[PDB]
Amino acid sequence: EREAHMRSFNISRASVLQRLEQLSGDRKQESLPPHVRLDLAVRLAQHGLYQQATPIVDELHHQKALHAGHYALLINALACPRLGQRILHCDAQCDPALTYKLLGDENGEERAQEAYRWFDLALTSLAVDCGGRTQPSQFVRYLPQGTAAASHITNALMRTLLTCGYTHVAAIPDSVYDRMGSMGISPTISTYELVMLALSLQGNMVEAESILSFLRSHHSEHITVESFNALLLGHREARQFDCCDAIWQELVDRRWPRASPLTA
Amino acid sequence: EDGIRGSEVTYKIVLEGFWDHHVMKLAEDVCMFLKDVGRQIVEEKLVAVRRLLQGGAVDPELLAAFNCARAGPFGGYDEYDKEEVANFLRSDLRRLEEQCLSVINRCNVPVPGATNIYDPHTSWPHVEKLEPWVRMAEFWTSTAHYEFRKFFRVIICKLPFQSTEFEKRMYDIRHWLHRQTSCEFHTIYRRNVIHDSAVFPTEHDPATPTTHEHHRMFSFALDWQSAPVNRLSTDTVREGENWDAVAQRLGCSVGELKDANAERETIEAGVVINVPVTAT
Amino acid sequence: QTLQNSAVEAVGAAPWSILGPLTAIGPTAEDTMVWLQQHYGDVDVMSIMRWARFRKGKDLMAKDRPQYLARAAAWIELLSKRNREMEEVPLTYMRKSKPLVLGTNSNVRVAWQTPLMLLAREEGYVFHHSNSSRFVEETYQPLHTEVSVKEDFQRLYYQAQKHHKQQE
Amino acid sequence: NMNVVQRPCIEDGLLSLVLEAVTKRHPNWVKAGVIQTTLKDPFDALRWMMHIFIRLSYVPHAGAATIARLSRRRIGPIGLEPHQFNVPAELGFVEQYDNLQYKRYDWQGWYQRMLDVHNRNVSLRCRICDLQRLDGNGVQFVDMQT
Amino acid sequence: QNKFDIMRREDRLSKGEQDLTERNTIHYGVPIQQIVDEFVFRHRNARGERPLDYFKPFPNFRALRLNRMYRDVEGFSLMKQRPEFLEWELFTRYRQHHQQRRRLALLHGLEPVANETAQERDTRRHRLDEICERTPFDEREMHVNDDEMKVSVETLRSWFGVYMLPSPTVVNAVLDTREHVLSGRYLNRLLLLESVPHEQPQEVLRHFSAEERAMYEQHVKEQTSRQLGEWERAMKRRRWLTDHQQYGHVDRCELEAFPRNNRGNYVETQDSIWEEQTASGQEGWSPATHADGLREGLPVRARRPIFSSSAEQRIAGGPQRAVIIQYHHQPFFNPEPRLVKVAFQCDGTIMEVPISDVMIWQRRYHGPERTVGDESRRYNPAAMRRYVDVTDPFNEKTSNTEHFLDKYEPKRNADTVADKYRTTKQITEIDKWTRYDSARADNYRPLSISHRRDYIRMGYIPRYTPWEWIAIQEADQPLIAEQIRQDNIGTSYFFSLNRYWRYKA
Amino acid sequence: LMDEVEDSLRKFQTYRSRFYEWGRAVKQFDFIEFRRRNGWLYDLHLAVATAEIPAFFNERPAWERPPLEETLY
Amino acid sequence: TLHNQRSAAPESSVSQSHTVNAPTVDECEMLAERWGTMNYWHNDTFPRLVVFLKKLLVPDVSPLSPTAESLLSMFEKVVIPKLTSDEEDRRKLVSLWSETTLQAEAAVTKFLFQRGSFESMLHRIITDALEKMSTLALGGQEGNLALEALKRQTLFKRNDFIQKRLIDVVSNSAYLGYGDSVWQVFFAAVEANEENLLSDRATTDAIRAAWEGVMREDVVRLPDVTGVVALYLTLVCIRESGRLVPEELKELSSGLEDGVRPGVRKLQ
Amino acid sequence: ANIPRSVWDPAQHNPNWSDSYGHDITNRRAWPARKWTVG
Repeated sequence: EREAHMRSFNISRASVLQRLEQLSGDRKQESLPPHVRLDLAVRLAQHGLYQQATPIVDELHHQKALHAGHYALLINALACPRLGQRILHCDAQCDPALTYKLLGDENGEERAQEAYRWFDLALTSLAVDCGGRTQPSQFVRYLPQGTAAASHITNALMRTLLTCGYTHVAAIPDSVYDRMGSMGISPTISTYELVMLALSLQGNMVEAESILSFLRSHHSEHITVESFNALLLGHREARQFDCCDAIWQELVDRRWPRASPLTA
Repeated sequence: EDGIRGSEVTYKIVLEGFWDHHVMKLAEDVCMFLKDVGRQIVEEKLVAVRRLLQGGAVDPELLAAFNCARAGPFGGYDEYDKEEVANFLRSDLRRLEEQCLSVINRCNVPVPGATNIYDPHTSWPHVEKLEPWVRMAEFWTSTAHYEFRKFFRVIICKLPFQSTEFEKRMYDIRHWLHRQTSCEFHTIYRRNVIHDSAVFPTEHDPATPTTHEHHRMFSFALDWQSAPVNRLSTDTVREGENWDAVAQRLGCSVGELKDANAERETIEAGVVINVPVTAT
Repeated sequence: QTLQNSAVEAVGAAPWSILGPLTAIGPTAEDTMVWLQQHYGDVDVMSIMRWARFRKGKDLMAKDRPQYLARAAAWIELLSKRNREMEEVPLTYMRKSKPLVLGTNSNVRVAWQTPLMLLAREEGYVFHHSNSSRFVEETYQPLHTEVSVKEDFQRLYYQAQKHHKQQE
Repeated sequence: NMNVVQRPCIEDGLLSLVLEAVTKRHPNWVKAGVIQTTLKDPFDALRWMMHIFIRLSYVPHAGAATIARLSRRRIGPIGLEPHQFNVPAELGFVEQYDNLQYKRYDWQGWYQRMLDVHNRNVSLRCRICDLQRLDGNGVQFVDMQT
Repeated sequence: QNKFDIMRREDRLSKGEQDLTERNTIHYGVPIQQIVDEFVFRHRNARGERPLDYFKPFPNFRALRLNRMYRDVEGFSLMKQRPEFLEWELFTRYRQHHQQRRRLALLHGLEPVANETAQERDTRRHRLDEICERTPFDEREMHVNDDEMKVSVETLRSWFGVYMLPSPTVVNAVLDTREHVLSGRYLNRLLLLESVPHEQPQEVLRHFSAEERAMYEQHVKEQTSRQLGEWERAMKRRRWLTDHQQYGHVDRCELEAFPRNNRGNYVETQDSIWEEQTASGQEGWSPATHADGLREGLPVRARRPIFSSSAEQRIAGGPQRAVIIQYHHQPFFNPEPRLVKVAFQCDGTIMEVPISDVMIWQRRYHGPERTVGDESRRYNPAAMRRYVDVTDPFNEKTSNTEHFLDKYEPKRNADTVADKYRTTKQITEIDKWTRYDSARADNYRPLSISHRRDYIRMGYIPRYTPWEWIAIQEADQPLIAEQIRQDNIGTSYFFSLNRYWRYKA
Repeated sequence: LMDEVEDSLRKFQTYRSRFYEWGRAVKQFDFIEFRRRNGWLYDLHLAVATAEIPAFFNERPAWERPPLEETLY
Repeated sequence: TLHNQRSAAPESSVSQSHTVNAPTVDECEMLAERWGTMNYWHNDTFPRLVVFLKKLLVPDVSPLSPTAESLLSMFEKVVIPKLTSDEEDRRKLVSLWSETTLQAEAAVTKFLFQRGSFESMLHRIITDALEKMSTLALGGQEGNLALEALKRQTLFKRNDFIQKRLIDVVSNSAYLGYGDSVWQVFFAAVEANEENLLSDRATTDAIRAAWEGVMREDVVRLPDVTGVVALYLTLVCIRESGRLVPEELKELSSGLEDGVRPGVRKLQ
Repeated sequence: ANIPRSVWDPAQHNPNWSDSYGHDITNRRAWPARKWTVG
């Protein structure tokens, strides 16, 4: 089975690189529409060919074809989902906690640095695209930090940085979050889910439980199963098995949200 | 109820031995075991109860269960809100918290300096005495009277929730039970039972009533079907039957007939239809 | 509609509804396909659309077109995670805190205030919360001034804009 | 007299204002028929408070069953349709296993079967108090004549 | 094996916390029961460490324990770590005073709160101080212990002065033979009336060279320059106004001077301990048990019953403050369900409330008496020399009061020279350590039998099966699939009893 | 995880049908003979001061010397 | 050799549900949406219902001075001739003053329990009157002075109404028995008026059976309810206690329950 | 867990728990009868 999964991933990666080369050979002078280039860069970053996709996103940004959704799409694909799947099935022994640890070695710091590049580009493009509008009222001191696009982009950044080794997993519960606070971006549920996951991976459960307590106290209807999953993972890392049992028991008692196969 | 009387699952362990002091000491050992096990389990239940009280989300399944009845107490159709459902949950979890706290306090009461495990108010669980089984036999020797004896002690654990973990740890006692002592387990637990009015309906008493002949000797095997009696869920359409004609012949409403047989838009003679269960 | 509802409920009837992550659909079928593949690409949108065609054998797209559209859109949103990560309600920002310089009550502690109203962790500010947790700004013989544990950025923006409008 | 306090007196207009506010806060109550803003009868205010109390303290059978399932882990099916009524009952049984002499050899099997068939009894008991609750159709499941 | 794990380990060690690799095994250390039993076994009952009440007939569980310095002595200013002539009696009196303050706070709702800010804490303390100074001091509750003799306020005040135990007039003068409960404010007034990384030694320099000498001097000059620059940064402030964030050299804003990094008042100290524990959750209202100890005058939080003629059974109400009038502890006087006669503060109504609807203020978690606080014991330097009358372990024949017939009694010297020494016996001679004691089983349930004491023990057969043995026996055998008992489907009305013949019903 | 779950299930689980025959002399003697034949393949064995500790010895016969454990009881 | 595992003190046995702590800023902010028992709303030390009512107060509303009140009273008929003499103009002034009067009166009472909505409606009314009178182009600004005076008058009427007939009625938690007296008086009133509520012609069999089902529990634990509903219960039970209490306590009594039950053995 | 935390955790130790020898020594203690002058 491990061989079968490795063969699948290698075949897909080779096909995508062949598409990249064929498209480049065709585009020696002709420029393709922005959407095909966006899709190809997304697929490259998905298969882990982030360094192959930097030129495509750079030229798309210079041509100003990317938008709020596209920047977050690219930053999310930058987390290498297909490569993460291959690592999970092959080298992480199907351990979701170890998958994050094993993904960080594969150009973790360089990939995170380029992710910060994309974050700056996305914020600049959001500011331009939101200042270009006239119907919405002034909010001149609250653009774009007060809009859904900024929060979505920040959540994508945190999701990607989760996979970039320990140096950035320790940052997610840190300057990144304080940087967002100073930037005045309203967090969504996924923000706290990723902060809890980062603290769980770091192995510090006191603050993760404090975050979940804050959610229980204030935002109790938006809590998703990912908070419970992050707590389970973090207690598994810290070897607080009685605590992990307690979370599983409370989750089974509270049928909502629905327990996932990841939780099991 | 509250305090001692209130519970949901009652476990009784009848410990049998050949000597009263044997069974008494075994009862003390099993109590010191179950006290701590139940303390930890009620503790980890109390944590979850407190977490749920602090804040949670309402299950849409639960909200539908509340807004399932056709006509509510107030007039006809009723419409509950997730806030009301959460209030019901809060009330239940508060009473559960009170029961768990009573259990924990009673578990913590007993101390070696002053302990009394035979009082339900002092310790948890408590041991109650049961009359020894004595069988005297008189036989030739000039006659002799010798009696077999077997002493019993019942350990009662009343929990305000079903814990299969506690059931497992309770069942696992027979493996380290004392020498030449046996045990049997009695479980009284609350279980939900449905009375499906469709499979078991209420009907007018037939035109020709049963007489005593139908309840004769060996009639239980020859005269009567086992309950329930099958009621045809499938019907065949007769000739030229209107949509409302079929519903009237089945005693069901046209809307419910449509809901049951949404597959077919129109009815043709000789086709198969699904009679709604509530059809009279 | 959903994003407007979330932005409005953020204040209670906002800047949240200025820029949704969904981009405009181009005026071509190729543009439809590109938009669907780039905003709901985790699933096979064509497969969901084909599956949502029939309901108990009745061809919805052929007879009840609005019903088919609603069913297909709901299925696409359900099966597409990206829609889930795009359709969050804007929550509030949580403050870190440190224990009081002088220990009066362990449940009450000094909060961290965003410059709107110097990294957090260097001093020792960290997440800490419970049902009885209390956040304060402490001065002095202690002197306390209770503060909110929460920073609803969207409500602060909406109220600042209301003040701007009244100044206008 | 220093301990003694004067009983306040309030006006039906203030009561009507507060009732309007309550209906605003809980619109579904008026829709479902629990409350009406009208306050004509002298006992009407107390009648509406009693309806509020009944709504807040009366649990439907299906609800109660689902809640019992959630945190108390009460097993058994839950019926949703109006033709299904949930009856919470007690099932008492016995499980005896041997460890002294009939544990690990040939007689183990038939002795265990004998013990199980001897303890085959299961006692199913239900309270008529619990059976006396509103059906899904709105009529009491078990009335006095039932 | 993982760089992620190595980085986590180093970061956690730098932060100063337990490493997650150290947890790769489970190490339940020797429990306190084990340690205490080992101590008493090695010390042969630790008669020196146990107090007098243990050697008195029929001791309580508090007497059966070993002496410990509990959380009650902490506030006493004059305690000198050793015995002296009246300080222990004065400390006992202060302890009783603070218990009276606790009782008053519980009666009048001045008990601490988990979310108390400093202002709320001080307001609550001020109102409690007013109530405590207004109320008289109860002497009945003052429970002496055997080791010490009852001492009157008259003589204690005469010896220590009047400030130590004041009159209400003295307290009003600071802010008549009467005593009132001490006050934190009063004692506050009384107290106010008192007025370079990587620096190596010379031995390594001896092996070092001279080019490294120049390099090391360069390192240390940079090090000291940085530290001195930071130090003089501490003195340059400019008040750090936010407009320019100015640091130095030309309390306005942002509170500059922010660099990077009463233990004498008895009532205040004990009160602060009370808030500490209440905030930590150890102390607070919890449901009351029959064993916690219920008596007259105990402030309690019962749930007021509501009476309705249409109610098929009792109606519970909100938990209101109330005081216990009586509680028949005898089963024949309280048939099930048990009742408690309690008086509510609002409307002063007296009612018999079910015991389950009653909540007490627990001083700790474990009970069995969690209402009453801890009481520290006296220490004796010569704990080996200690005398108790065997025939009269208690002091009955001694009467504190004076009788009108005492002037006709004979003189006390004749019987003093004989009876005191006859009836007296040193604590060493009242109990003997026997082989039964050596072989006594452990009243608790051990984790696993320990052989530390196997040399002088004999015939020791455990009275409880160790947890290790139980775990082994439980692991050795399997489970039965049906024991789970899940019934989420329903009952088959047509087939379950018409199943196949081989497995038929 | 499924491999480990099945390991745990085969360790701690049996059905009623299995249980009613769970303990036959034939199966148990097969277990014994199999252990003798191959203990080296599956047995784990194939701390010291705990089992090695001097113990008191009653030199004189039981009747002559009331045993200490008997005197305790 | 303490251990290598983490340590946690035993989980507190103090019932957090029954224990009530000091109010927190966010709890007060969400108080309009929170639920709680009558004990929660009438806590002896933290009267959350009083907090909820005070949250409805408009801050910084000074009472009307005699000068302003006299100006308002005289502006209805004295100022209008002074600043104009046209029949139509003075008719319009009188009509708009009567309007503003009735709109202020309706605003004081109509938008109670919703302070933001009250403020918005009042500001809209005042602004509309402002530009309409500006279009009228009255001579002096005494009209603006009168409009500001009426603004203060309306604000103070609302604040005084809510502080007198809402907050002063409930501030005495001790008199209200910390909420439980409310429930007891309700039950007493229902028992007295069963002929009016639960009779065959009073309520339908559904409501009746629901009532017996509620009261038949082993222990009839009372429900925790929203703040507005708690206020409604408190007020209506205050109204009903008079009909039940004897004549000698229908006005003055040392507690709301005093006289409700005859056999209660008090202490003295 | 399998072994309850109350056994090994120092934080959860019962303060009121007593040793295993003192209570039994006290029970074995024999107190001479209160010798009065007449009875």
